[PDB]
Parts: sequence; C-alpha cells; structure tokens
Amino acid sequence: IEPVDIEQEMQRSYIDYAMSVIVGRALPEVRDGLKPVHRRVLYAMFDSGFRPDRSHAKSARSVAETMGNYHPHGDASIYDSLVRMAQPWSLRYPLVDGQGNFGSPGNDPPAAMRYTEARLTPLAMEMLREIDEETVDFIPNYDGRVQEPTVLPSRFPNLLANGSGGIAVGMATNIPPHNLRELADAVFWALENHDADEEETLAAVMGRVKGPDFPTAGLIVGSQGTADAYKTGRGSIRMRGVVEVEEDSRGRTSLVITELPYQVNHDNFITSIAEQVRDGKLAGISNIEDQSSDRVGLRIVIEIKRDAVAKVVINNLYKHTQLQTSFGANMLAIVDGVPRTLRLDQLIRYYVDHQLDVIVRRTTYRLRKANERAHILRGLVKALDALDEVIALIRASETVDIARAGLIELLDIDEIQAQAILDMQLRRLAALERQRIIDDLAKIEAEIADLEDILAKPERQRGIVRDELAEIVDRHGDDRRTRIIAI
Amino acid sequence: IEPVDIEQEMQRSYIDYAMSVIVGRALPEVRDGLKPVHRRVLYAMFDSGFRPDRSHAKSARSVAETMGNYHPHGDASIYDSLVRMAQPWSLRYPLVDGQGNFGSPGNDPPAAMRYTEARLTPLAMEMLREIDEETVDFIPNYDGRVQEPTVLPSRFPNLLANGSGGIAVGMATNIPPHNLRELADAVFWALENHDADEEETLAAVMGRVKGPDFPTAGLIVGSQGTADAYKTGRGSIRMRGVVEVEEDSRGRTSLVITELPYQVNHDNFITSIAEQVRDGKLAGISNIEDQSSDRVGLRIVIEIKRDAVAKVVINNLYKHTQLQTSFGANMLAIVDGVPRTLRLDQLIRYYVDHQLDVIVRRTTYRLRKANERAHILRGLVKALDALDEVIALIRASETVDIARAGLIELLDIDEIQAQAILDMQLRRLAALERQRIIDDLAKIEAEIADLEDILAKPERQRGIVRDELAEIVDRHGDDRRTRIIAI
Amino acid sequence: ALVRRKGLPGKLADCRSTDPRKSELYVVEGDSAGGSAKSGRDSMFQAILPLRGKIINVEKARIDRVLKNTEVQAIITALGTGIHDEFDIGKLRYHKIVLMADADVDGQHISTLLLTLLFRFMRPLIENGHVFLAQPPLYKLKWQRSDPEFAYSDRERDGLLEAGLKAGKKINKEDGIQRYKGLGEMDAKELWETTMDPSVRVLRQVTLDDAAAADELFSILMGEDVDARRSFITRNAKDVRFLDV
Amino acid sequence: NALVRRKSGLPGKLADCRSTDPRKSELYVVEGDSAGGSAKSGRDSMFQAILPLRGKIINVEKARIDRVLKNTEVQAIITALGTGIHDEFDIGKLRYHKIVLMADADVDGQHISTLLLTLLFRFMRPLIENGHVFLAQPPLYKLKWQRSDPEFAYSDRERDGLLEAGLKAGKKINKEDGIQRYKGLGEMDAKELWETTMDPSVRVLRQVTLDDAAAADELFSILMGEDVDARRSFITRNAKDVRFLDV
DNA sequence: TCATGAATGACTATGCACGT
DNA sequence: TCATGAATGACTATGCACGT
Ligand SMILES: C[C@H]1COc2c(N3CCN(C)CC3)c(F)cc3c(=O)c(C(=O)O)cn1c23
Ligand SMILES: C[C@H]1COc2c(N3CCN(C)CC3)c(F)cc3c(=O)c(C(=O)O)cn1c23
Ligand SMILES: [Mg+2]
Ligand SMILES: [Mg+2]
Ligand SMILES: [Mg+2]
Ligand SMILES: [Mg+2]
Repeated sequence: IEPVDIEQEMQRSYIDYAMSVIVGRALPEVRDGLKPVHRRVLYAMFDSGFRPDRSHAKSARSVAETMGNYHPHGDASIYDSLVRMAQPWSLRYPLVDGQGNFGSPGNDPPAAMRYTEARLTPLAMEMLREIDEETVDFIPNYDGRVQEPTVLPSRFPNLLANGSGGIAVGMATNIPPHNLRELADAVFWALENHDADEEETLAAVMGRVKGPDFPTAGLIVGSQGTADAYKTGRGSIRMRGVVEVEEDSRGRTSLVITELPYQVNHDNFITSIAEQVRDGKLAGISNIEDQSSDRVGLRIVIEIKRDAVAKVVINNLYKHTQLQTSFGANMLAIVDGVPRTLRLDQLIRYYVDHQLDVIVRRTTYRLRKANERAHILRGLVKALDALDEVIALIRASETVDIARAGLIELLDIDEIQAQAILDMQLRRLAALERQRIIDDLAKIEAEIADLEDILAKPERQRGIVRDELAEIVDRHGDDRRTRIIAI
Repeated sequence: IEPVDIEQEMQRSYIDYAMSVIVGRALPEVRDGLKPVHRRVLYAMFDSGFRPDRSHAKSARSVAETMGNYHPHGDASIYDSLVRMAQPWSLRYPLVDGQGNFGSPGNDPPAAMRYTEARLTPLAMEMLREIDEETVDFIPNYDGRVQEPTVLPSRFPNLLANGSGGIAVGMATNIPPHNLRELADAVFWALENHDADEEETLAAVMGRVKGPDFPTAGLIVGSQGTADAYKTGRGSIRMRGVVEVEEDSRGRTSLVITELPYQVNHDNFITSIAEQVRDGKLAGISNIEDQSSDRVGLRIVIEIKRDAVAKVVINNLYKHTQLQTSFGANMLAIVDGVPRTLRLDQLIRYYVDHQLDVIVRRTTYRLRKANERAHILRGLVKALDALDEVIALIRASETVDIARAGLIELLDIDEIQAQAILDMQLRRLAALERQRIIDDLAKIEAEIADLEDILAKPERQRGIVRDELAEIVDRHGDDRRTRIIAI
Repeated sequence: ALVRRKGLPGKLADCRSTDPRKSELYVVEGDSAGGSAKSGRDSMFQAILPLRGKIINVEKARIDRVLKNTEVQAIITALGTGIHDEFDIGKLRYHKIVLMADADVDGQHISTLLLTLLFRFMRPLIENGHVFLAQPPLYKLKWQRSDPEFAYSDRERDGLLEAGLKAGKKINKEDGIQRYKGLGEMDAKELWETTMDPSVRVLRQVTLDDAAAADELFSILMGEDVDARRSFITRNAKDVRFLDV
Repeated sequence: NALVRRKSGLPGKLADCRSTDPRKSELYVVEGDSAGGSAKSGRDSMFQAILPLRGKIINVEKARIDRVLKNTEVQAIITALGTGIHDEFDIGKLRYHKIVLMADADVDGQHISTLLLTLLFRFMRPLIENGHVFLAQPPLYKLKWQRSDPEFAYSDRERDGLLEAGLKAGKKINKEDGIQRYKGLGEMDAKELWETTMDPSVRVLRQVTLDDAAAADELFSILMGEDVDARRSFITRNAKDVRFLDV
C-alpha cells in the first residue's frame, strides 16, 4: 500500500476538476461561443445528416449519437442541452430546430426524449460550414475511435449573438445575446480597419453594437451598464418588461404585461406578484389574471383599484418584482485554452481572427486538392496523346502490375497517375469525353491560380469573410427585439 | 358533434387493443419465437452493424435506432427488453452480447443505459443470417420511411430454444427454453421423416426433446408434466434447485443450495426463508448465510439444528419455498397472425416449414442475381473476342450514347450489357484480367446450374437446412444444464 | 358558479371561467400531451388534467384500492361530483368532459378504462351527455407554399393529398406528410387547431342507450372472468370492422 | 470488539459484510449506483461492505451543519461508519477499519473525493490520522489479447508498456475490440471490479496520510470554503505546476 | 398478494459563482 | 434564499393472464 498525503491529494484532485470544468465544461470558447456539450451535439447531428434539408430525426438518435462517439456523459443532461438550443426564448438564434413539446418560458417542462424530434437549423449549418475542408483542428474522441472538432468554423459570431452563461470553479461567465445585424456591422468595420488599434476599434464597435438583444424582447434602461460591459467586461444592464395601461367600460384600469426581461420565468413572476399581494406589499392591485395563450403570447392582466395610480403600481412592480431586473454581464470566455475577461473590441477581433484562419485553411485545403486533381489530370492527358500505345501496353501485359510499371516508363508518369489511367473507364475514351479531361485540366489550373492568388493577398481573404458573412446576415438576420431607451 | 354509443365504443376500442397486444406485443411469432420489440431491436442492431466482428456499441445507440426507425415507443422499456436478451439467467441462448453491469439473478438492477454497451451475439447473427437475400417479407415501418422484417430467418429454432413468456388479453403464453442439441435432433428427424403424420412425429420429437433445459440449471422432477405440455400444449413441470448436505467437524450439518429453479429471484428466496423462520414456520433451521460470490456462483448455506433431520428440513423447504416450484407451461404462439396452442410436433414442423421457405427464397434470390451477373459477363466476353473493334467504335462517338448504340449493333447486346462494357476499366484489359472474366462466367454458369438443381429437388432443400443447422449446432451447441430425474 | 384554483389536484390546470356550464375538462393521456395542451388551450373555458400511466380497472379492483389510486382521486376531485350513491351532478365543475388519448391502441385501452370508471362511479355524467371523446389527427400535410392541412384518417389523407395536387399545390417528398403517433408528439399550436379549438375540433358525445346491455358488456370486457372475455373476443373481433356498415 | 451487521438500523443502500470484526472488515464507499451494484456483486461479502453514493456530496465546508446533517448521503456515511462526529467521535465504535473511497478516474470522481475527504477531515478527523481512509485506483484500460488472459492498466504509460511487452512476447490483439478504455466504474462488471479494485491481493490502494494538520486546515478552507477569490487565486497560482508536484 | 415482461416519465439533491 | 446549467438514476403505479 502506497502512502499519500491529504494535502497533495486535495490540491491535485481539486485543481484537476477546476481546470477541466473551466476549460472543458462550463465556459464558452471565444471563437464559436460553444461549450463542449453544445459543439459535440451539433457535430453529432451534423455528421448524422440531421440537417434542415431532411425531415426531423427522433431526438433520441441525436442524444445517443452524441453519447456514443463524442460526449461521455448521461443521456438525460445531454437532452437538456439539446432542448435548450431549440427554445426561442432561451437562444436569440436557435441552433436546433425542435419538433414537438420543448417546454415554455414558464414552469411547463419539455416533453421527454421519446416524444420530440430535432434537426439542425440553417444558422447552425453556418456554424459547421465547410468543417470537412480542414478549416478547424480535429482531435481523437474520448476513446480514439473517431475524430471530433476542437472548434467549429462558426461563420457568424455565435458567442456574441447567442450569448453564454456558465458556472465554473473560481469563476463564472454571463454574456448576453446580441442582434446579428449589429454584430455584422462591427465585424465589417473590423475587417475594413484591420490596422486600427484597440482604442479606436472599441469606439467603432461600441457605436455599432448598441447593446444586448434578448430573445424575450423587453426594454433596456440606461446605457452605462452596457458601456461598462463593453469597456470592462463587467456591467449591470437594467432590463424591463413592457406594460400597457388599459381602461374598462366601467372606468376601471388594468395593467397588461406582454413582455418580460431575459430569463424571467413567467409562472414564477405571476406567483411572486400573487404572494406579494396576499401578504400586503403591492396594494392598489385588485386582481391578477393570466390571459396568456399560444395565439396572443404573454398577457398578464393586473386590474388595479379605483384609488390607485397606474404608474405608482407599475413603479412598485419595477421595485418588488422582476418586471424590472438587472442582467449581470461578465464577459468571460476561453481564449487559446485560457479563461479571459474580454472587452467588446477583443471579442470581435478574436472572432474575426478565427474567420480569417478558417478562410485561409479552406483555401489551403482547396489548393492542395486542386493540385492533386490537376496532377492526375495531367497524367490522363499524357495517356490520350499516346492512347494507341497505352492500350496496346496494358493489353500485352500479363498482369496489372506489369501494365502499371510499364505505363510509368512509357509516359514518364507517377504511380498515382498511372493508377488513374488503369482505373480509367472505356467511357472516357469517347471523343467528347477525351475533350472534357482536357477542359477540366484547363478549368482546374485556372482555379489553382485563383486559390494561390487568395493566399497571397490578405485583402481578398478579408473580402471573402465580409461577403460570405454579408450573405448569411442578409438571409438569417432579423429585427432588433429589445428596445433601448434612456433614463 | 357526432354521437356515439358507449357499447359501440367499448367493444371496438377494447377488441382493437386486445388484438394488437395478442398479435403484436405480448406473444411470440412461431417461426422465429420473437415478439415485435425483440425482432426490431435485433434488426436495428444488425442494420447498424453492431455485430460480433466489431466492438460493443453504446447501448443507447441500439435503443435510439430501434426507437427512431422501427419501434414507436419509449427508450426505458426498450432498454429493459434489450437488457433481458443479454442476461444468461434469463435467456437460455442470449441474443445480445452485453458489456458492463446488466444486473444479477437477484434484486441487483441493471446499470442505466449510459453505462452499458451492447452488440449482437453469434447466435443472433444466425437469427438474421441472409436476411438481405429476400428470405423474409419486409413491410414499411411505422411512418413509411424505411422497411422492416416481418419475421427473421431464424436459422436455429429460437422459440423452443429460448422459450417465451407473455401476458396478453384473454390469453397468455409460457413456453420454456430447451437444449439446442436436442431440438436439432428433432428437426433432423422432421426433415428425414417429412411425410410422417402427426402421431408419429410427436412420438419421435418427444423422444429427442427430453424436456426443458433452463439457463439456471436445477432439476426437473417427474415426466408427466413435460409429456402433458408436448401432447396438450399445457402442462405443469415441477422444478427443483440443488441441495448438498455438508457436515462440520463437531459443528452441526448445513444445507448448501447451489442452484435454483427457473426465474426464482435469489434475494427473494433468501428473504422468504428468513421471514418464514423468524415467525417460525421452518423450525430445524439454525442459521441462514449467503456465501455467494462472482467466483463460486450461488451458495446459500442453511445450518440446521442438531435435533433436526436434513431430509426433513429439505422437504420443508420444497414445500414452503421456491426451492421447489412449478413451471406452468402454456405453449401459445402466433401462427399466421393467429394465436394457437401447439403440440411439440406442431412447433417443430412449423419451424421446419419456415426454414424450407427461407432456403427456397434464398436460392431464388441467388439464382436471379446469378443470371444478372452471367448476363453482363456474357456481354464482356463478346467485347473481349472483338476487343479491337470495341475501342475503335467508342473513340469516334460524339457522346457515350452513340458509342453505346454502336456496341449493340456490333456485338448484338442489351442496353444493360453495353453499359457494363462502357463502365469497364482499362484495368481489366490485362491478360490475367481478361482470363478472370472468362473463368468468372464459367463459375457463375456452374453456380446457376447448382441453384436450378436445388429449386427442382426438395431433397436438396431439406439437406441444406440439415447441414447448415448442423454446422450451427456444432459451433454454438452446449451441454444440458437442467438434470431430469424420476420421482 | 364555482371557484377555480389560482383543494384540487396538483396536476390540474384549471380554467378561469367560474361557470361549469361554460367550462370544459380535457382529460389527457400523458404529461407531454397534457403539457402542450395546457399551453394551446383557451385558459378561459378549458382545463387540463393529465393522466399518468394506465388507469386502474375499477371493474376488477376492490373499491378501497381504487380510492387509493392517485389518478382516480384526481379525476373524482377535479369533477367535483361524488361517486355512487353520493353522486351529485349539481356540483359538476365542468359540463364538458373530453377524454383525449392517442390514436394508438393504448389510447383506446385508456379510453375503455376511463369509460369504465365513469359508467360505474359517475354514470349520470354519461347519461346526460357530459362525456366526450376528442379525435386526434393522424397526419399533417405540409404544403410548400400553402397552409398545412390535418387529416384524421388514411382516407382523408389520400383525399386532401389528391385534391391539393389537382389544385396545383406541391409537397416535399422528405418533410412531406408528418404522421402523428401520439398526442405527445404534437406542439401547443397543433393541438389547438385540431382537438381544442371549438370551431374545428372533432368531438364524439358518448351516449348510453341500453343500460342493462352496457352493464353486461362492461362486466365481460373489464371483469375478472377471463374465459368470458376470451370467448367474446374470438367471437366478435372477427367482425369488429363491420359494426358501422 | 464486534458489532452486528444488517441481515433482513443501518442505511438501506448499505450492502453490509458478514464478518463482525471491524479490524478485518472493509467499507467501500462507491461513486454511483451502477458501480456500487457491480461492487456488491464482485466483492467478498465476508469482509467487504458497499455503500453507494448518489450524486455529488454536499460540501460541509460551505453548508451549515444543520443542513449537512439533513443530507441523506452524509447521514448514510456517518451511520454506516458507526462513529459519531466532531466532539462525540468515538473510534471504538468504528464499524470498518478500512474505509476505501472508490470514484471514477475522471475529473468528477476527483471532485467527489475532495468532498468526501472534506467530510472526513472536518467531522471525523481521527479516521484519517489513524490510517483508516484509503483511495482505490480504478483501471483505465483492459487489454484483450486474442489467446492470453486480459491485462489491466492504470495509466497511459502502463498501457503502452503492457502493449509493447505482449507484442514483443508474440501475443496479438484485435484492432477492433482491442484495448477497452474505462470512462468510469459504472462501465465495469462485477468480475472486472474484483480483479482490479477489490481483490486485496491485486488492488491498488493509497492510504491517506495527514502530516501538517494546520496546513491541511488552511488548504481545505481555501479550496472548499466560501471565499471564491482565495480559491480563484490559489488555482491560477498552482494549476500551472500541478504536473510537477512529484518530480 | 406476488412474480413474470413489454406497454403507458416526472420528481428528487447536491457543486459551482453571482446578484437581487 | 432563489435562479442559473452542465455535472454526479432509483423509485413510483397501473393493464394483462396465470399459478401459487
Ligand atoms: C407512463 C409514465 C408516467 O407514469 C409512470 C409511473 N407512475 C405511474 C403513476 N404515478 C402516480 C406514479 C408512477 C411509473 F411508476 C413508472 C413509469 C415507467 O416506468 C415508464 C417507462 O417508460 O418505463 C413511463 N411512465 C411511468
Ligand atoms: C447522479 C444520479 C443519481 O442521483 C440523482 C439525484 N439524487 C440526488 C440525491 N439523492 C438523495 C436522490 C436523488 C437527483 F435528484 C437527480 C439526478 C439526475 O438528474 C441525473 C441526470 O442524469 O440527470 C443523475 N442522478 C441524479
Ligand atoms: Mg437531470
Ligand atoms: Mg419503466
Ligand atoms: Mg401512445
Ligand atoms: Mg464518471
């Protein structure tokens, strides 16, 4: 039996837990804004072909595929994570298209795994765009059977768009969601002014990203907290729901709440008011009725007494309920395997850097592949010019190895190219078919030149990110939901 | 709003439920001895490639694939069904190779889905043998997306081998498991004496199938109950565990139970003895100790008092505990979509009928495919004999269609054959490859001759079932476990 | 008039209208279906009571054991009426009791169990036509450009498909026709537009003609006598298709 | 000294041993119902008892005592150990002289270890001082040779070593089934657990030692206490050098 | 009353950091 | 003291037929 000191054991074990939780569980990667479970689910769904161009697959298949190949954890909590990515009141830009009962903003829980179907959303398809062109590093999974992506291409700024909240060890993150169009403008500026320093970049980006854009709409009151978050990485953003005063035929007034601030449970909110009126804390309120439905959305009617002022009751609600509540912004994300609190210019810049990396790597992959095709095509063309000899050679060969070895000597060709000649179908010996090989060589050589040009000019690389992102935003960008007002 | 009478509603609804449970849930198909969930799990695993030639897949993937494509029900109960098929104390011949904690014969439950892996067993691979050669009817799944098998090839008599227990509506089944080697002998006899009437067949089969063979070993006392079951389809088979009296130097004598009858929970058994001693209904017992382990198997030591006779205590155990318990056989199975209580001769015969159907259908499929292969090969040989012309013709063609149309004219060829010549690689123009095509034609024409012969001769068809099954039994057959003794 | 919860089952999602004459109770198979139903309902007049698991057979079960069953207590409590001799239709909290189960056989089974509870413990609810059966959709036709259509049978599916194609509409052969295998697979919107919206929902009102005949049939199908049930099924299952011809 | 074991006033989850002598008895505190299940099956029921723990244990450093004593898992541990806590601690009533903590090799197993060690150090410190607390080291790999008996490895290094040696020795492995990798105790069956963590003739145990009590008291409070800042700065300070603690 | 075996998932408690 | 969300599943109740 080996002896071990409790201090060594405690220190080693807790640090190991803390660090893996920090880097590999609770906190988002800055480049794609994803935690490991998110990334693994999406890639599992992607690899399984559970895409918008095909019908929803049973959600159990996504969970199981995630479990069996990438995420060595439980089916229950993996389903919870998948469910979250499909809720329009959770994600500003859902990555999962859910079919069935995925719960509600209140206490109505989602249906069990068996009842629901799921597939990737069009925007999630942009997260994974060209992932198979060596645009991101892959590593072996938890048992080395297969490869998984370390990060996604993320062809739209997902971290800032969908935000992220996570409790780690020694630290936590709470990044709010943002409007895609505003983020794009920030990216576009960052691309144009690629030499601008941090001071200028922050000023530019803050002008374009007006503030968080929550899926639950509502209101943002003030601008200091927003400014604090973008300059410090910490800030308190005051949120409000929307209230509309209605008058009755009798002359009674009632308050109608149709929107609530981000991450406020509808049922807890109603219950809180109900409990704050029975104990005597929100006088002036006469009756509380939830007139909500799937057709009118949120609609909480608060009838107030005749001897009650609407704004007084509304102010009391702001004070004593989450009708007004603060979002504690803490811009924490993993950067190069290290947790870091980031300014808004840093978040944009780091994302832009990731996009350029993706575009260069994609170009590199396409360039390598283009050269391989061209190389083989050149071999085929050599065969066509001496086709009479090539065929006679293969026929007169006792084996295919003899025929191959002969072809190398005959036409001064590689073994790979010679192999291609051997694998050639009689189909391609037709007149027009011989011609396509020629034209294809010409076609590819033009493509190779284009690709080489892109790698040589950082300007084009930035242009591609701009144009491709612009296309994404034009297609999937939406209006702002959260209205920003002054004090 | 339409009116409906309660009698109409009740009768229609309950009959529909009863019939589906009877035919499509609780009771086994006679041909493969499987209920729908069993068949769907195994085929799901099969189609997914979760086979003995590859490592165990996470069991969730089997559940999800079964759930998502074939079995429109819950993940929980499907997992329960998969697990049971992997327990050596439940199935006489397990169809699932389980990796991990799949529970115990006692109250130790199986691990949750997340912890376990699973794949098909070699014998289950015989259930599914050549299922892709049109050996069984397929139908659309629950949403028409994919096809599923109505029954499995079942190249060993699984119903009798593994038995079946199920509670339906208005009826229930309880078929015990049997020793594979004994079943094969019965099948072999049924094949040889294919013209024998029911009276002779029953006598022959009853001589070879000596009785049930339970995975839990134990004892069968008497022969009447077994005879009743095979002759009537109903019978009460008395089972016993194994007891070995041990004496201790100076100490008292103790009863050591090392085996229990089929489907007796080890923990419930111990608890039953313990509770019948505290209250005092099994005097003579001094102490109960469970000395069982993973290394010695079941070992319940019952120390008895000094003024107590061992045989008296053992009989008392037989009477008041499940150390002796009866298996209520009810040989009920679905035959052609109808529930039927069957004699042992009927069970064998119906299985043999299924095997012959499989072999004939396999032969038909192989003959059709052989003819297609030969047909194309004939085209290739024609091309080789006039190889010089074939190439020249293709060259002068503006398209491949002109080249094709010419080949038909040149060699008197089908459109399929000409296309095959067109798809031919220059690879096969080498000497040995040209010869390989010739010999391949010769081989197939020989195979076609063999196949045609099989279809024309019922003798060979029966011979195939015999030889193939014999091969299976030689490989996967095992010793009898349940010992049969007289009164 | 009657008070709604805002002393009743915890599972109950009560309505807002205090008038039983205007109120409806949807007794729903499953938490999933019940969950989405609670969302898609009209909270003014429609209440939801989700039932979990197979209901206890009151024909077989002893009286005391039935009263210990949490699901039965929920139904009795939510309906407000007593049972047997202590039955008082005046205290009926909903004048419309809609049973909503899956189109599958287990939904049919649950229907027979609920109808058995009602017929034995609270018969006047059936006699006075307070019991209804919601007919769920089986298919959802998802046209490329047009509004989606729901079908309640294979025939209606084929018909609506035929009509739409004739009219020049088009469907994906991938997404295509969604087939419902249970209420749990539907969302709030779908349930509203097919089973809960009073202007389009297909309800069947349970009528009771011959009480003596009903009493006999209930005892045969639901009773402890297996032989009687076994022979009844073998006798009448052969002709179950032709009951309405 | 001898005490009665449960057989048809102790935790329901407890699968007690048969031996009434604590000196010869052992309590395996196991992470998860699955692992505990297989342990209950693979153990030697004579001397080895199993107490499965479900979910992350409550941090007694952060939570007030009254809340800790209401936690079912803590109650199970205290009750099964038989000893009291704090001032009412009486080692004489210790029901097992070997308390083996057996958690997954993953990071959450490490976390549960720190939580259990925190419970022990704060409520029942003498168990650590007198060497009654041990840590079971689970296997990480199972090498499945085609013809030879399978070998278990407790590290990546040992895997590579046993692999090299076997191949050098002329043995062979499938590249499909091959080397099974354990991701937790729950993935093991009864036999595997016996032959790697419970069989006293082959199991790899580490005995928890307590040298500097004052230093331990400080480290426990920093890592497990309510002070986040202290914990944050400690991790950032010392995580960089966690690899080199034993160099 | 209990076991069998496929059918019809919510609830329960901790770690972890932070703000009302 | 409650919410967050990614980590660490056993228990609870019925239908159904049949034999104790
Ligand atoms: C039908 C759902 C919901 O209700 C269920 C149960 N309840 C029934 C009545 N309740 C008062 C308390 C218990 C239960 F004990 C078990 C299961 C279950 O095992 C299960 C499954 O798929 O395996 C699915 N369900 C179950
Ligand atoms: C770790 C396992 C077993 O223990 C668990 C719970 N116990 C906590 C303390 N016990 C006193 C009783 C309940 C629990 F309440 C929830 C879960 C859970 O949600 C879960 C999952 O995969 O999502 C997995 N587990 C849970
Ligand atoms: Mg959970
Ligand atoms: Mg279950
Ligand atoms: Mg259903
Ligand atoms: Mg683990």
